[PDB]
Amino acid sequence: MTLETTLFPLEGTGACGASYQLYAVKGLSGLDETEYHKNVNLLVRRLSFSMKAPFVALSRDGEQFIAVPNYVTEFPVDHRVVRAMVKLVPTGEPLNLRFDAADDEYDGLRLRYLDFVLQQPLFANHHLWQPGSGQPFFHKKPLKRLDDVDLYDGVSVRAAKHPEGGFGIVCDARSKFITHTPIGARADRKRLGKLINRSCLYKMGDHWYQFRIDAVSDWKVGEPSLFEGNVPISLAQQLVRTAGNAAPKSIIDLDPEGGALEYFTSTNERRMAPAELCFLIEDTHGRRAAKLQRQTILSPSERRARVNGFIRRYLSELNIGGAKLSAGARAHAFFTETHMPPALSFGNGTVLAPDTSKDRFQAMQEYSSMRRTMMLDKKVGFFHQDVFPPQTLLLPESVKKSWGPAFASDFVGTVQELYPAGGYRPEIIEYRDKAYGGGVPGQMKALLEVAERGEIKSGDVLVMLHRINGAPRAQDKLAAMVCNEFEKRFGKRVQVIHSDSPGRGYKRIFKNDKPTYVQQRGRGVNIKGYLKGAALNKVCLGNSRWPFVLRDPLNADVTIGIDVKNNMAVFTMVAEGGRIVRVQRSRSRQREQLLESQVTQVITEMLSKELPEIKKQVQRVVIHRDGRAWPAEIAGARKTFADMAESGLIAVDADVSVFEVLKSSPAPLRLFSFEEPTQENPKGVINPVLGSWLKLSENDGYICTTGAPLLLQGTADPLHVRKAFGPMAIEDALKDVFDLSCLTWPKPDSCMRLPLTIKLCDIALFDDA
DNA sequence: TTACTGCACAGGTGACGA
Repeated sequence: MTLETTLFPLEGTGACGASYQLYAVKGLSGLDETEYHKNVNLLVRRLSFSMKAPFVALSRDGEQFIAVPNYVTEFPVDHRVVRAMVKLVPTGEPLNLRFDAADDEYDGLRLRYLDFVLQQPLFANHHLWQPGSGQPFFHKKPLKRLDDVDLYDGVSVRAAKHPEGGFGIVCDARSKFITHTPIGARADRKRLGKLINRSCLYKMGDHWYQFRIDAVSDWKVGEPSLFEGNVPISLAQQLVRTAGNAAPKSIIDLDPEGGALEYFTSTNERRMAPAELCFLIEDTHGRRAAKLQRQTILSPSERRARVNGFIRRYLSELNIGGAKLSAGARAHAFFTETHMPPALSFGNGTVLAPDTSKDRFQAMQEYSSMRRTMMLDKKVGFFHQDVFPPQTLLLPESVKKSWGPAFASDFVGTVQELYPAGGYRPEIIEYRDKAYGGGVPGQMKALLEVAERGEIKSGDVLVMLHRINGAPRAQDKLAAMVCNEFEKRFGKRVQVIHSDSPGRGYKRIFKNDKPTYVQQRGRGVNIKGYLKGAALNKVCLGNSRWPFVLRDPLNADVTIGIDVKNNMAVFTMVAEGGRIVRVQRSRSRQREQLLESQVTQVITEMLSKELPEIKKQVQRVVIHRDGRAWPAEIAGARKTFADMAESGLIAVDADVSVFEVLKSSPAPLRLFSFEEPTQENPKGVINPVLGSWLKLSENDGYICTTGAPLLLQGTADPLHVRKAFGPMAIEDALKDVFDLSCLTWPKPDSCMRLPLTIKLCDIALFDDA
């Protein structure tokens, strides 16, 4: 119940002045509403970088109004490029914003100013450095040396509203891996060329920052490559005359034969840096270094200690102009109620309820384990139990000729034990995986040829693919193409598994004077665990056999997720308790945004199909957007339900609310709870329990969809959800985000960070050609 | 096959810097 945040109060913010002059923009009156705001923030960005001041957008009614810090003297007022030229006309009457007010619509302006100015004292601190604007502040001294690489520890700092009045800071600890020795003056042109698109740390004397390698310079560090006025000058000479005071040796004594890297400014200009002073950023996710990556996962005690250390060390005096500022010693804390997980419905009339006579941790551990054990028990089992329609299992020819048959026997038996009512009995087909080439073309050619001959009877196909890209941070192009083509050209619905994972589960054995494949249980995969998980996710869930659903209504009757990435929009709908659930794809104009018409079409048709199955009059609707929400999207959403309320398909006074689910949060906040201090945990800091939550304002809140009993390591990352429109209170939306995240269908005995709504999108999220 | 913890890559309402 006792919970603490990483929100620190701000002190001395009396006598703080945020002077803006509003302007407004003509441009062309073609408010494309999808091209309009694009250009709005393109110009805001351009001005913020060129003039280096905190330009903001405040969008009232017309949604124009760039806000210009009044302390810039010469202002272009007219701005070129950006399609038709834009004229900036002031709305007179300068603003002088203060931090002791009630809730205004100028709060975005204050937060922008506060963010901008809080990072001058840290930018000036000799012992800190920042990769780039907005990013966290890391110590120059590494936290640790791991062999060839250094582990740097930093803290991110964002301004925010304080729920007990005023403004504060939300911070989080952060990590970065950088190779210890530099690229070096002795590295030749071929080596540097092989580094294009890596990022590196540049120790330009006392000023450290990070940039993306874009090309290799033709001129060496000592050869003339610049102009000082009209005299051609070397990079060495330029770095010398921009050093000051007692400049370090490294910047004034470069090897003249060393090479230089090239990069782009934020304002899009060309610059050089000597390789002698650049240290490659290391990717611990790619080139999968488990031992290194584990160093970045912090216990709650480690996290709290590092965050508070940074606060007390660098945020106790903070001078900005005549301004004296401080960060409170101790973070905001509260007593809160924690949400209980919802009662769930399983097969045969059985309900699972959290037990309230146990302490919250034990009760949550029992409930989570029970989700799996009730799914498996043939006396209770899946909430939705029916026979499957015909099924196909489509295997590569090379697999069918070796270990395919043994895998299929085991998989079929595993499905029948997990879901005894389906009578799973797939027809096994092969495709010629070696006949054409084994890139994405050629695999696709063999899959399509098998589909053309009519060999895939039935509409459900489970297809085993080869893994073309084994590197992480890689989308499965082949799987996306297979789903898209089998849906578009045939009626097929396709789930995917790969060949590497199960193949590691089987070894060839001599039995009865015959070669046979049998299970091997050493290492590389846990084959039983694989068979069970793939049976659940690819066959049961893939045929929409939900193992359990909510017993009680959410605050929302219907709730709809949206994600647009790769010109591939995904709409999702959960209704009743998760008894309805649908998922549609759509080809969007842009890669990551939606036209208002497309929204108001897909949603209307999708919901009209299901409305006769929704046996309660519908009156509250919620949309969960995965990421930023655009107002063309909001307009379409409001229009859909105003129309359906007029018609009578819905309650005449039904309402809509829209919420962005920010999984990477721009203001990352953490929650801690406390136990009795043990010898290992001298302060007794621990994770918050699963249902914990907090709202900072009417528009910003946090739920722990992950938390204490079910996390094995690290500290929980609370989920940030922010309202964008509508009458639903933020607390109610937090509660049923949490209830929707207890529908842990992919892995019943575990916690799950995203609510089921957006969980559907980010797995069905695919590619377009 | 799947769950979280993590960084980064891009990819961003974003100030620096040869």
